[PDB]
Amino acid sequence: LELCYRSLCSCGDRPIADGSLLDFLRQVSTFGLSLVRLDIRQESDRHTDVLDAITTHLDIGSYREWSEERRQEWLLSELSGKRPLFGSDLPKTEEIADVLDTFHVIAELPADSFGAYIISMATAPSDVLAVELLQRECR
Amino acid sequence: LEKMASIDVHLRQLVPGKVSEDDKLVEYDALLLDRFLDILQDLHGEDLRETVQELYEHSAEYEGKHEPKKLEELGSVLTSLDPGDSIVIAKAFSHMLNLANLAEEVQIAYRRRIKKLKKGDFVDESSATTESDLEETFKKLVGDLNKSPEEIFDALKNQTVDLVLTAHPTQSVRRSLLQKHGRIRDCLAQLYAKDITPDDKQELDEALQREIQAAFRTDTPPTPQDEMRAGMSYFHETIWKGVPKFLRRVDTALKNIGIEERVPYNAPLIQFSSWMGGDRDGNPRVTPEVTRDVCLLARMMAATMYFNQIEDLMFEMSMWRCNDELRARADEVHANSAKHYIEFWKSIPTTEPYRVILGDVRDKLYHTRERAHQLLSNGHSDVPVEATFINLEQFLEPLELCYRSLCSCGDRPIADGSLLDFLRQVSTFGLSLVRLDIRQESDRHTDVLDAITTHLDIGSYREWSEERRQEWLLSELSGKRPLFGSDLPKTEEIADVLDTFHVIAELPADSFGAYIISMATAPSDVLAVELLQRECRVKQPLRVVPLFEKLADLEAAPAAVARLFSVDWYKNRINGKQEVMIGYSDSGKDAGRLSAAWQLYKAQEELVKVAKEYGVKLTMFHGRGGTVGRGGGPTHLVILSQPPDTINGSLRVTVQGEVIEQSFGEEHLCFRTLQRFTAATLEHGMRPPISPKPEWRALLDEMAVVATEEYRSVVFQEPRFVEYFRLATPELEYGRMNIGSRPSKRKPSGGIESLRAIPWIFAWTQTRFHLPVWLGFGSAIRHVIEKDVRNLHMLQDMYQHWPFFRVTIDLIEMVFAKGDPGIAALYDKLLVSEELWPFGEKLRANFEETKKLILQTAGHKDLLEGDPYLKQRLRLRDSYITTLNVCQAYTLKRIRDPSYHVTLRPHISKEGLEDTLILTMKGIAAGLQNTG
Ligand SMILES: [Cl-]
Repeated sequence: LELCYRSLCSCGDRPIADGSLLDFLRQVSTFGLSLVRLDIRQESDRHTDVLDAITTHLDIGSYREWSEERRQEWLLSELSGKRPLFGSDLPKTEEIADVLDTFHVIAELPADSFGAYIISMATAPSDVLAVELLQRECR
Repeated sequence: LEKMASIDVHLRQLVPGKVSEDDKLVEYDALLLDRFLDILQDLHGEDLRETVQELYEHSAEYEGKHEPKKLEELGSVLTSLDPGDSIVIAKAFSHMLNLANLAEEVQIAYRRRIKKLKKGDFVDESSATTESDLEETFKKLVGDLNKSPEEIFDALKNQTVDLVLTAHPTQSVRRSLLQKHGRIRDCLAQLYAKDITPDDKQELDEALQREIQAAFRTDTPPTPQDEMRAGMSYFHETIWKGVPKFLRRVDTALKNIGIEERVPYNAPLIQFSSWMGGDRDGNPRVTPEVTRDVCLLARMMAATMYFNQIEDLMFEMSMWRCNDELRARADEVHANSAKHYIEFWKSIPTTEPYRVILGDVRDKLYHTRERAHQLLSNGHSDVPVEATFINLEQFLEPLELCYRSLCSCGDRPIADGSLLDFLRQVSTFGLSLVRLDIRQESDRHTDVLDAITTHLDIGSYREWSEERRQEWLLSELSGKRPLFGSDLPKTEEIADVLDTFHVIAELPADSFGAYIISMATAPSDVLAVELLQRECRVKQPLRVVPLFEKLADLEAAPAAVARLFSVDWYKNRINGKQEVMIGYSDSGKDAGRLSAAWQLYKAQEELVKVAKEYGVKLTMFHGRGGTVGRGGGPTHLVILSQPPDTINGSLRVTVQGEVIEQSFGEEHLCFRTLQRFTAATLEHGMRPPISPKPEWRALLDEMAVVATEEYRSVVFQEPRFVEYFRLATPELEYGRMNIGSRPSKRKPSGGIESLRAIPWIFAWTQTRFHLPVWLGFGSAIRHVIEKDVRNLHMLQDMYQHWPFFRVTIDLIEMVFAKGDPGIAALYDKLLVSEELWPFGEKLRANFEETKKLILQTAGHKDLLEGDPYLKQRLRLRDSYITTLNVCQAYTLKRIRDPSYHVTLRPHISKEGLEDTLILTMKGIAAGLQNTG
């Protein structure tokens, strides 16, 4: 489309380009391939539950009992490391499996469909780092 | 056209006596040679035929008296040939030798056995003419060993013989030529039926000429899939039909000692494994895609054979009386959508329930084939996996239901017909016919784990001590965190290793056997493969099999295996079964043959001690070359020779590509092969060879020291040895030549240490010299005879009463039968510098002395004094091989030395010297078969 616009302006046909073509280009830029970008929203408590099942599974303690500073330090050590966090061998409750499966579905779809990951009942930086880490480790 | 009278005279002079009275070998080979030479005259002219026959006559005179004048008489003719005539002559002697092999096979398959020729001891087991068949072994176990028939039957129930097909070190013979050899053998045998009609005999003659010409008039280093296709041909040729016949013979022998059961049709007495498409050791051409390909190709061949076998099964299963269970399943199957038997029946009615169920099995087999084909040629399918058989139980279940129902209705005999054979074929061959072993050097696993730990900022696994490596590997196997992700710098090699693991992970477990670690030395190698397997998401990991090659590796093997059994993780992964591989050719390349033999006996002893300690069932995997690498009757005593309890009802042996045709090409040869493997395993489990006297072990330890000393002093210490090896032998041309499917040197720069075992044996086998096989025996026997006057008597006692020793000596004597120092001297004279010419003279003197000492030990005056049949057949081949030797020598001189101009002779007919060299290599290879 941009090629068509360039060519038409090249030939002194800019007014024609500013007709149906300009409207079309502006519609592609406004609406993209999806019209809308979907935000995902979930309570932070569910991320605490998922990371808690993860750390208990790794025999390191319960992320839930950890202070906010200890949570931040562990999350930061994992985001800066190269080793994956968990595998299929992971006891998932229905809720924990919902969270991870939502991440897998986001992972298998085009980025143009998604906007922001929204953390309900957010209070501390560890909530934001929890979503970033769960995002990265679900590929 | 009286040429036949002369070739008849020369054949009778070469093999004078009759090794029996059904000795028709001279007759057979005379017939094949007459028909071949007439065809040769017709295709390339009278002049070519006269030249060829002059060459063969001189060759037979040489194999008669070994006059060196005869060799120069051959050479004068062979050098004056322009490349065209050289190619036609070399091709001609190749097919002539092949015909001698085919005649030889007919002689072996139809030689009548002699009951009065048995002596009653273990020596009888060294020849097919006197070895024990299945039932003689039964009566040996019942009478002499006082074992009950119940004990024999239960042993058979739990026995497994696992035969492993490996790639040919040269020409893996194409399937078409296998078929042609089959037709030639059939025509020969039928021509000698003592009842044949005149017209049948004429038409048989016309078919024989026709087939010989068909084989003679057919001309990449075949892709691993093509070589695998060629290696699998023996299933169609004889093995598929041969297996149920043999198992049925086992049933008969059991009935004849009072056992009323048959061997359970699901008992895996026979299993087949393949390395074709799985061995990557020094072979970058064997890629992950190659392994996936041969896996799917194998599943395809299997589905085809089951599909074709199941229609005659459907015709036989026309009964109506049945089980309540079978009737229920038949009414169930009748509720569905009949495209693959419209030529037979419009649809299968419910009063033929076995036909209904079996028809549904045939339909699932068809969908199985088409899916495997679709995955092979594309990468995805659309054929639902639930519409096929994915594991052996989905397949066996309805067949077993049919069997149960038929026995329920008093139709057990019908069940023991086409149905029992079918069940036994499913149990033997599975959905793949073969299970693929994967082989890779340990060093590659060190490289992969090293890239992994460096990527995790923990250090280099390579610099870590063995104990630190073990501790880290064990901490990871017991942990729950994954090891690595896509974010991992992979070299081409490291990516190959991981991708191979991913391909294993995405294929059915029925296709795979064992993961084999080349150059294994320590438990960390085994744990490395187990961890890499698990972290690449292989749901059912393969059993890991370490390959201990060098002699020091053999000595350290029982400590490493005991340490492996002692760690809790490996102990729970193996579940009481362990397979260890030892390599005879490889170890011989390291330390000579005599030393590798005695070291492998002791090493198997110690591995058994460990296995009894930890309650693990050990399976010794015997690699290529060695005493365990022979053809026919000798193998029976070979198996009987293994140390007590090293087998224990689970045998795994490499069937070398150079013997596989002699062993499975013909119906009778195949049946007898399966028979002797099963019988020797069964007998050895209940009647081990004698334990060696203490002085025997001390004597072999000293001889082992002297023999490794001589071998390493010649092969590894002599500074000019490598130059001599590159001159007196076609090693350079073998590697450059695109012959061996893989390359020769592991690392291109290195010496013999890096040279693989197959080219090591091959290079010296081509020159009829065989130095890697016998070198070292000479000084060891000289040393013990000189150290004590009586040791010769001890040596002669061992050869007469210790099976391990008898088979080792027997192998050396047999290899000497295929040796001729005169031809080797011709190679020296043409290809080796004058500075280096006396060196071969010294080695040849060693050859002669070693030969005399082996004779002294065996109590023989001539070679193969105890096996005149083999002496006869080998002497027969030698007349053709000698001509390919002289041709190869002068062709080598012509290739290396363009300053050697020859007075050429005019072209002959047909109405590049590299090609001729390849011909001589393949020919001599086919005529000498197995050595070491
Ligand atoms: Cl090898």
